[PDB]
Amino acid sequence: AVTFYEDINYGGASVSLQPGNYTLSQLNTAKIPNDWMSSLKVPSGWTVDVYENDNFTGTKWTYTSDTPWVGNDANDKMTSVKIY
Amino acid sequence: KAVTFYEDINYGGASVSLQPGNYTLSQLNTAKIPNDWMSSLKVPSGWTVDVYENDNFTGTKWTYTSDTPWVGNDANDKMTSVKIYS
Ligand SMILES: [Ca+2]
Ligand SMILES: [Ca+2]
Ligand SMILES: [Ca+2]
Ligand SMILES: [Ca+2]
Repeated sequence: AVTFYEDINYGGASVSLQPGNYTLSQLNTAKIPNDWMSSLKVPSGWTVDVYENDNFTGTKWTYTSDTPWVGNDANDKMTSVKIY
Repeated sequence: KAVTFYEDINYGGASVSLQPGNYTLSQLNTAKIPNDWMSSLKVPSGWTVDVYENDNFTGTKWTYTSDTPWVGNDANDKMTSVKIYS
C-alpha cells in the first residue's frame, strides 16, 4: 500500500491506500481531504500518478519511490490519484 | 522540463508550456491554450504526447515523442484535448 501524508517528511495525518483509481469523493471517504497531500511513501515497483483535478485530469505528477516533498507545483493539489 | 506548444509550425508564434497530465479542453483554455490552435511542439526526452481531435480524449489521436516542427496536416490546428506522460 501507498501512504499519503498531510505534511512534508511524512508528517501530520496519514492515510494508506491499495492500488486503484481514486476520485476525490473516494479519497474523501478514506478521510483524505482535497488539496492536502505533501508527502508520500511508495512501495518499490509501484507508480503513483497524482492529479491536480478530479477524474484523473489536469496536471499529473508521478512518483515511483518514497518522497518527503512532492514539489512546489504538486503540493496541496491532489484531487484524484492512480496507484499501479 | 515541460511540453511547449506553439501557435505556428517551426516553433513559431505564441507559446505555452505544460507539465505532464490529462488536459480537457476546459483545462487547456485555462492554461491559455486555445482550441484548434497548436501547430508545433517541443517534447522533453522520454515523454509522450497524445493529441486528441475532440474533447475528453476522443476523436483522432496523434502521437509525438520528440520535438516536432510540423505536427502534420491532419493534426495541425486540431488539438482539443491532450495526454502528456512519461
Ligand atoms: Ca499538505
Ligand atoms: Ca487540486
Ligand atoms: Ca496554429
Ligand atoms: Ca479539435
